[PDB]
Amino acid sequence: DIAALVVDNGSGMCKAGFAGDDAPRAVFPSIVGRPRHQGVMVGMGQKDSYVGDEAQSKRGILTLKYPIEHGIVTNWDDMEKIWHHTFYNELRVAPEEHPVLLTEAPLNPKANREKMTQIMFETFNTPAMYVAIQAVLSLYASGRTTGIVMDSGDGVTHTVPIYEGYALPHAILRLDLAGRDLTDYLMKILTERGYSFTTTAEREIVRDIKEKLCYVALDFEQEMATAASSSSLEKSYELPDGQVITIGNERFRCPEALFQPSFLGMESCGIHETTFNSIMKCDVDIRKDLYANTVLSGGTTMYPGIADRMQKEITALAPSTMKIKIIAPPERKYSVWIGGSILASLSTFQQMWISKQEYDESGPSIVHRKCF
Amino acid sequence: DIAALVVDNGSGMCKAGFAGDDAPRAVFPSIVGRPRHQGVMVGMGQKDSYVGDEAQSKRGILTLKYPIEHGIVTNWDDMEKIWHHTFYNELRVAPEEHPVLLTEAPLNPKANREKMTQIMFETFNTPAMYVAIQAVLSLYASGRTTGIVMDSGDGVTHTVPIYEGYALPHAILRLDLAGRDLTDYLMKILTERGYSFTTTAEREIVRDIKEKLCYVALDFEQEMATAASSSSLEKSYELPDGQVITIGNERFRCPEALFQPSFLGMESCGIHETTFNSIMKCDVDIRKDLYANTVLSGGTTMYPGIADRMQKEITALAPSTMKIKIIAPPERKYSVWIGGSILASLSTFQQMWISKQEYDESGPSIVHRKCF
Amino acid sequence: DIAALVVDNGSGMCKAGFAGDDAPRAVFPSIVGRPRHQGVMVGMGQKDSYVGDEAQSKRGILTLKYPIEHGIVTNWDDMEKIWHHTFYNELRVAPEEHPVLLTEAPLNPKANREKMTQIMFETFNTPAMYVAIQAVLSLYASGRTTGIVMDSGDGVTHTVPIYEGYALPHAILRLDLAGRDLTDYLMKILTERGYSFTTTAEREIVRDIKEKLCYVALDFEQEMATAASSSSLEKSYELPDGQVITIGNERFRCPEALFQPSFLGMESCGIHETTFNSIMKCDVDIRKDLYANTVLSGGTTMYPGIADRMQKEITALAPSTMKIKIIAPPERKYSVWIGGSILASLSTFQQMWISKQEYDESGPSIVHRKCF
Amino acid sequence: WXAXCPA
Amino acid sequence: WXAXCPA
Amino acid sequence: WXAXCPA
Amino acid sequence: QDRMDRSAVGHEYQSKLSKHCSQVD
Ligand SMILES: Nc1ncnc2c1ncn2[C@@H]1O[C@H](COP(=O)(O)OP(=O)(O)O)[C@@H](O)[C@H]1O
Ligand SMILES: Nc1ncnc2c1ncn2[C@@H]1O[C@H](COP(=O)(O)OP(=O)(O)O)[C@@H](O)[C@H]1O
Ligand SMILES: Nc1ncnc2c1ncn2[C@@H]1O[C@H](COP(=O)(O)OP(=O)(O)O)[C@@H](O)[C@H]1O
Ligand SMILES: [Mg+2]
Ligand SMILES: [Mg+2]
Ligand SMILES: [Mg+2]
Repeated sequence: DIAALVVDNGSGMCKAGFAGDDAPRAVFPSIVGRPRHQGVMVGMGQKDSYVGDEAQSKRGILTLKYPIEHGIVTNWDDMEKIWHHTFYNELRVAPEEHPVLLTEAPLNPKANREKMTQIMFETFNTPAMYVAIQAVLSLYASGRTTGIVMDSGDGVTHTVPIYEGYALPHAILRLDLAGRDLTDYLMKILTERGYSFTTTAEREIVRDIKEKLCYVALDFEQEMATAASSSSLEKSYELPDGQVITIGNERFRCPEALFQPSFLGMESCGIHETTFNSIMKCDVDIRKDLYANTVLSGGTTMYPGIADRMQKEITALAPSTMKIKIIAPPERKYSVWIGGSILASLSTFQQMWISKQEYDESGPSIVHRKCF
Repeated sequence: DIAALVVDNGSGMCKAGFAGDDAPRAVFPSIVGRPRHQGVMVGMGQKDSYVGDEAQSKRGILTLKYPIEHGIVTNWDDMEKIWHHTFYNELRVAPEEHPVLLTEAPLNPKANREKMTQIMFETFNTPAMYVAIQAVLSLYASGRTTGIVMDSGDGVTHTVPIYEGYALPHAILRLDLAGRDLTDYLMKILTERGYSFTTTAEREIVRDIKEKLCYVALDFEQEMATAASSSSLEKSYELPDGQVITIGNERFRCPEALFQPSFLGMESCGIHETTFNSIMKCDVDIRKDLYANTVLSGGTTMYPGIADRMQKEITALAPSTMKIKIIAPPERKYSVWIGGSILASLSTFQQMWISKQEYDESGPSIVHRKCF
Repeated sequence: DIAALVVDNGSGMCKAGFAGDDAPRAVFPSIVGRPRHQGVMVGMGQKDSYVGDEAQSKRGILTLKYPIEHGIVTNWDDMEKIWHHTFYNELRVAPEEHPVLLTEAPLNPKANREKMTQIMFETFNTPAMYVAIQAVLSLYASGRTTGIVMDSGDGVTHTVPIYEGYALPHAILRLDLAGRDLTDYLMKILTERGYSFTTTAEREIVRDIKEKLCYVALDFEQEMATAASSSSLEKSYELPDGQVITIGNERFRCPEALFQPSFLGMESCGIHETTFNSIMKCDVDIRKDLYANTVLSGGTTMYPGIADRMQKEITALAPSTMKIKIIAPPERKYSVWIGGSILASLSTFQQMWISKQEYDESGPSIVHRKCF
Repeated sequence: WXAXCPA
Repeated sequence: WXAXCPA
Repeated sequence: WXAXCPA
Repeated sequence: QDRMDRSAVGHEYQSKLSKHCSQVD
């Protein structure tokens, strides 16, 4: 009896669990904290680097560094620490007895998959592994075979149209614009009130302000006048030291960067146009099914008002006789992991693993042939 | 107990049924669909090829090809799949229990009916069979015994004169112009409006616009001046995406290509001059009855206004003493199959089936002797 | 004195000059730049307008827009500016004293050339004008009168056969796969190395990389093998800032799409198969001379080793006895314009000019009457 | 374009 | 067809 | 990234 | 929860494949 491990490892949050469950076993931010003071109370649990939750509970005295920026692992020593903490401390299972199903964003460099496989086979010594596109698992979990997945994680936002199970890789779109950019833009617009957050341990406080207070306005040019006329839109927040801030207008100007990336100084089109263009890249026949099966996923789409605004946009963009339905369940914060656990448990999948024998025969260059 | 199987097997669209009925049991386009992308959800309906109706609805991710091109079977490995789908899926009857009546276009290459018979016996193991001319069956179904049949399907057009039930092989006229040549000319002329259909999936949309909006005009120059004078002929059609295209003048420019093949870069004359020369090739004594029983059949002749136009042209070509009657049955889309069924139900025809033991005597070449 | 201007106005790069010269006087990338940032200083230059090399220079703060796309003028408010700039700022001559010979690809929207004539006769007040196909210009630029012009700009590719000066419209073929599509495919495949280009400004960098280091393979699979086995097929480019990047396997993967459009997901045939089909649509008595006088042209057929590849392909497709010769002049990048200037220096083309009063008496539709 | 393809 | 015309 | 964007 | 919207439809829902008149006969 061996059961695969489904380990997401996306930017911002790592979610690991066993294959065949309805929820991830262990979710924790994918950070690594280096202590930036020299403490002399030796023997009290001192370390050289704190991983995951242990970093947050100490973020006051640490420099938090994300090993994955925009879907790309910029530091592999830190990623090995993340994976070791996932294997031996959160799941508490030896990796050499279970296959591992990792996920990746589309249009990433091939070195990312190459090193993922090399690490999973030479360091953790797993018997088998796989690498899946996240927006495909986000459709597996939704119980579908036709639809356009709009996956917006913490660091990257990509759209994948699939029809009857046949993906259209000539219409997969990617946009390096996600929670981490919205959190760095809120850190900027908060200075207009007088609030100055600069430390990497205050980027977390700003990310909390954003994920607790901010919402997406259905009409930006009207909600601006609303928040300008009356104070019936302000909300107060209590920092972890006592001070209180209040934010009335920033609430919907933070996630509005998703629909007007020019706010961040980016030429690219918003997420609604990113989805619409990715629909209109397909064939004339399958566009109607892609319209009415628009799936959402990832944490960045957990904004109150995201589905209403997305529908209002893609309806003013689509032909007047097409019905748009934004499939947005409240369990979309972890749809990719559910899709992974569904895929890893299937019987017809048990031949799609990359076996250790296969890796020993062709090195890390194999992950390009097997993994779609 | 047993009943013969009548399969039209015409180019472009396939019809099939049981001998002795007034309607074909199953009609399905002769399209072989193959996936041109690579599926990413394995186990959710992966099939190497889709045939018939399943190759029409799923055309968004398929490349579709026609086994028969200009009446000649170009891909026998696909004709085998079409025949298998006709036997085992649409009718759900085994071939080893019923005779099979195939139909062929006149002046078709020698190996065509030979390989037809060979495949019928060596693969499906049919008890008896026949290869009848596609045109002569239409006069049978029309309820007459003298006249010239004008059979313009999807791949071949042909005018065949028959008197007293005996065909006149010396006056058979064939024209490679057909309904698929009109589809291709529409795919060209539609660009002048600003529309682009070039994909095999979109050729089906072009065929649907053709058989829904296009119509033969009675005086092409007068209708051209009507369109250039005031826009009152334009019609709106909605693609499966929801765009609202608008074809005006282009309504009759497509069917007119039947009467003037110079629009398609062809040298031969129109269908009216074709019928005129075919009739004037017939014996002088019988011509008096020919001009009275000129019958249209097949799909492509179902154009709005083709009857009046054919009558005007042929009576302006033929002398005024002659009586021109363009008899157009209101169900001429299946007349070939109706006539095939009528012929197959005859006790006299129960001796005209090329039997298996007869096939074993002289090889497939036997088909050249029995069939007229 | 008084002469006739020649303004090619192909996609990507607009060419212009005076009739008689052997090179276009003013050639510039036909774009329009628009500032996406708010100016703050006094002294800065023009706003809402940057055309040609001027826009190319300051592309670091602009969004670029090609008014022509796939051969169809999408935005006339910018094409008018392009014409104004090439008239008053590059050729430096009033446009009310010279005829103008514009070019248009075959099988284009009629309203395109209608609006072209309307703008030429209503804004710049030219005395006369004329619009020709680029292929006819290319063949008239090779001095030949019997050949199949294979032209490939940045937005269109077309094979047009011509025999004894007579153009055969029934065999004119136009594929939409062209230079900008190759640029996009290069932008997409460069991500494998880890080089992300997503801005319309960096698209220029990618295009320069393409036309500087990309070469089409003679044997695709063999080149792929040699590239995967050794590093003797890796070139280095230097970005504007000063960084150096390396491109290996991509070098021939980028142009290979012209022969295998399936790389872009476009389910169609390559350019060599397009040439073969456009030949096989001609009369049987002229196919050999067309096989002998295939001429190339346009800025998308200058890839090293493309003539030999096309010759190998056609010879593989064409019959053995037929001889194949790919006439590839090493000046084809401007050949069409050269043809333009040539067609402007013939006493036989000084009467085919659409006069001003001729436009007044019948309106813009006269372009269809006089021009073919 | 208007129908089919963008332009 | 084999000669003249495609089919 | 290596060229374009940081990562 | 409370992040579901008025125009949001649970993944539990499923539409049917596209059938346009170009797909019948
Ligand atoms: N409820 C929410 N409201 C607004 N933003 C959110 C919410 N949840 C997550 N986010 C944003 O999205 C990111 C979390 O998405 P997540 O699905 O964890 O990414 P990944 O799956 O790549 O780890 C965070 O960076 C945060 O800024
Ligand atoms: N009213 C119509 N207008 C134009 N084309 C038609 C019409 N009806 C049928 N057709 C065309 O004629 C052909 C059908 O003829 P059919 O009798 O089925 O012969 P086949 O079996 O060879 O297709 C198809 O190309 C179809 O689109
Ligand atoms: N030597 C070359 N090799 C490959 N591509 C080239 C070369 N020269 C120009 N190009 C490409 O051709 C495209 C447009 O040039 P061209 O086709 O001449 O414009 P036009 O379509 O107006 O003729 C550009 O994208 C450019 O990169
Ligand atoms: Mg995600
Ligand atoms: Mg027929
Ligand atoms: Mg050009």
